Amino acid sequence: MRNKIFISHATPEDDDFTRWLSLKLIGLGYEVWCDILFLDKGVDFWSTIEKEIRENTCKFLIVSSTAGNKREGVLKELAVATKVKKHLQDDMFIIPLAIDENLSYDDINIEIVRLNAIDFKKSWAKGLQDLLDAFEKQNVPKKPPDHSKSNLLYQQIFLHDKQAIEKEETYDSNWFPIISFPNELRFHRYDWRLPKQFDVRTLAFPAIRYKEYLCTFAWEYDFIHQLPKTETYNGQESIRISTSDILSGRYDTDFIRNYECQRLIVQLINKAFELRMKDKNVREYQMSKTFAYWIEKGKLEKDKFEKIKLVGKQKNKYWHFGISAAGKLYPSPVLMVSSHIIFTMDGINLIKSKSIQHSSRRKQGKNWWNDKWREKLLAFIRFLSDDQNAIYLNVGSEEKILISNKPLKFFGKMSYVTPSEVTLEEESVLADINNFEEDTEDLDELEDIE
Amino acid sequence: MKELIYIEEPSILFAHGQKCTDPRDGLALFGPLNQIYGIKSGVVGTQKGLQIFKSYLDKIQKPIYNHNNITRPMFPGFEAVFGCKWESQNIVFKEITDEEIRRYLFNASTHKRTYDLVTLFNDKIITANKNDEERVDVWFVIVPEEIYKYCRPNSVLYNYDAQFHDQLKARLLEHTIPTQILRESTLAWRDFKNTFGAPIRDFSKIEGHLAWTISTAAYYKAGGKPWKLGDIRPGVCYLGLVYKKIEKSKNPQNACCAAQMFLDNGDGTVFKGEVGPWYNPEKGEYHLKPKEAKALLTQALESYKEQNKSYPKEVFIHARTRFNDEEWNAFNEVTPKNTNLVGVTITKSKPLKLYKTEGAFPIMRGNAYIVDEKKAFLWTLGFVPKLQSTLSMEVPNPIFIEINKGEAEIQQVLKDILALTKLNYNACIYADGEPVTLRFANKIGEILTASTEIKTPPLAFKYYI
DNA sequence: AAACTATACAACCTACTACCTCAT
RNA sequence: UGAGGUAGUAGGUUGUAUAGU
Repeated sequence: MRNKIFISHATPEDDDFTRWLSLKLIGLGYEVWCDILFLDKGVDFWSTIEKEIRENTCKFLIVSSTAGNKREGVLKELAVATKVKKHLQDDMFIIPLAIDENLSYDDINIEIVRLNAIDFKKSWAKGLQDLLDAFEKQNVPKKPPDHSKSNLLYQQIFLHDKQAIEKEETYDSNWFPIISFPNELRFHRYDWRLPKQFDVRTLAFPAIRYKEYLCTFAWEYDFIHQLPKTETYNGQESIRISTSDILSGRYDTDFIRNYECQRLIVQLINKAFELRMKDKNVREYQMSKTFAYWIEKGKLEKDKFEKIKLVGKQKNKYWHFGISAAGKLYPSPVLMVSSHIIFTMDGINLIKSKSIQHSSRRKQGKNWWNDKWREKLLAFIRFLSDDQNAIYLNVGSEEKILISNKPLKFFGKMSYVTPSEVTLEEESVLADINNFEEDTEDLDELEDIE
Repeated sequence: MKELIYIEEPSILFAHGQKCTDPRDGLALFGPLNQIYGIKSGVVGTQKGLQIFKSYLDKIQKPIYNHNNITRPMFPGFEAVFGCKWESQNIVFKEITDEEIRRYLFNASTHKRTYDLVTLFNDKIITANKNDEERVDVWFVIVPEEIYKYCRPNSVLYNYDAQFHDQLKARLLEHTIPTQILRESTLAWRDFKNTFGAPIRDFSKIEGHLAWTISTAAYYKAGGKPWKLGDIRPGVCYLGLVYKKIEKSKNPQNACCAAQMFLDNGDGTVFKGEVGPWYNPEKGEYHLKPKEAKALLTQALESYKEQNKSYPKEVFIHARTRFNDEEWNAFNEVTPKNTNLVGVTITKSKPLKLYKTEGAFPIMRGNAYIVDEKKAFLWTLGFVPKLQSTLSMEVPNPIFIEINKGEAEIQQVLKDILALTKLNYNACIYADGEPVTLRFANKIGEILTASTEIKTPPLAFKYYI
């Protein structure tokens, strides 16, 4: 009795049709067996094919491949197939499969097309129904069709180094916690001691006008250098609000609600961050609703911070990594950071056109990857720190704010096996997919780039 | 030191009661849930589109591969992958000349030429569907590049959307006839290049994406259903509350909130929300006044009763805004006592980028960060073992889920959201970041309001993509 | 018919939101 | 795919031109 089906194909050139046809045949209720399902590495080839042809194989199937017709083992097993055809007189034993259209009638060897060949050069549906009706013509013993065990076979042979696994893995976010907040959020009631045309942003310390009061972290005598009439203001009128009440949310008065206090804290945090990192001599970029910043070329030694690339040269434009931050007080006293890259021609002035900036941002986006983003962000934040554990925010002459340099590292329960760098080239391939998917009025600025 | 929770990928059903975790692979192995007899498409426009479509049809009948099968899988063959009739013949072709196009190209109004050419397309296809006894399942649209460039609104020599596809599908949904728009450069990339020589539509090693997308879109517009959920509880339904803000210039916009009846199948018995004259575009509060609120809820309840023979046990509202008390009470006096309501919302403006310390592959798909019982983070885009790669760009951005009000476990709704992401149908992609209620919500709220000549939308969903 | 010091909104400052585009 | 670049209110802020007792 013989019921096995074998595919003779060139590895690894024709795993495609071999896999598809074998899985379709095993889903149709016919027992299939080939190299890419069973014959893994470390198993001898030709003796197994010899015994399966002499004992087990009912119909032999050979893929007419470019390189699989020249091996010694396939010739040996086709010789023993001719021997077993001479044994019990079955000249319809082998089946020629046409997949490579480059091979004509003469390129195939002496012992294949001397019998009829199944048509496979147009599509594969008529091919496998032709295989099915040949099976029915020769009355091969078959099992009723069921795709459950076919699905199980696909699950356990095609998802080995290929599915998810259980092992620990460490991650990190772009969130940076505030170590310590101001002790007192003090509302300074200056009444008439504020000029009408006073722009609040010009103050050296963060402040926000609120009704007649002034919401600020600074002391009563911190604005002397620009307000000569703050001598006359006594130190008892201004109310003090502890920030612990704001963070805990137990502060609720008719003057300022808890959410308004939290929003004021966030606003003062953003103003303090802007002024404090403007102090650190970092160049500016004009953003619509935020403020982008970049590191001037040559300020850093070797353009590396702890041997991490931060600013570099590509083609003709200089790329500068930079961050933008907005205070967020919902999940925890943290500070979220956005990841940007800012491009200059020479390192002094900006690009006049924003489309050039965006095209350069994308082009440098594909060139490096998430890991380089991580080191760039970590180097930028560590350069933004003067000490070894925090960045030194400025809100007053005697009170400061601390934000940790290290981000909030997280961790996950499961992870995956890590393959080689070819799949990063496949990520570049899907970047080409994104290139070839959508486009909209690209020609003008593309032709303007020269 | 808190942890991140992982959720397994859903297993979508396939032919003969089989479940796999990939739409491309699952279509390749087993096939669709239902088998169609065969479809007879038709082209419009010029004979150049007809011959390039015939060449692409002859090419897609042949199997086409990619650089590797690890990330983009095979295409065995249209008859071998779907079991439907598809040959070179029985395709209806119609002639559209360029003399009238050349004469109306010199008109000073771009919108006038757009109106006349779109009217030519529409009355031609209605005429073809009128006097011809032969039925056409999917009409195919091919447009030249001269009209595409010399007749743009911004090119230099308001309640209707300026984009051609939206108003085409709106005025065809008013006539309840399906069609699908392809630009000439989309599939004719063999001879479509630029003046330098490099193909802008680079499709050399990556023809499998075009193959799978075109085949799956044609089969879905054919009426067949490719895949279904594996594990689903009867009695639940997915109200994807569209809240696409309408931007018809200075016309009163107000609110055109639509909804999807994604109850058990991929189709959606959508009902068009009214123009809704309550308040103005300055209604950023984005809740629902009780009258139209219970009108939409009763329409959804009647749709579920007609499509499932029973009242729904629980209804999930999927929106993009925040919710308040009064709209919930308005929903509550028309929900039966044995039913429950939970409001989930999807937003993008909250940023959080998770990074990988060691390794060359980013944060995955299926991981999640929980803040409390009502608000959490979910990672749908990023790395995935199913393709051994990452679908997203650079570092994936998550979707911030907020249970606005209502009692629901965050894990169960997390599974619901990621299966709903795993139900993308317009293209044969793995899945997408936000749930397909939100992506298709942009679609239906952007095509539905594209015309003012419609009154009641058709119940079928195949006339939308 | 007329004295106090408010009316009784509704315009311009500002954080949470919320649109068509670029080029891969 | 998503990252800019744009205005909409966005919720409380301090000055327009009535009649309250």
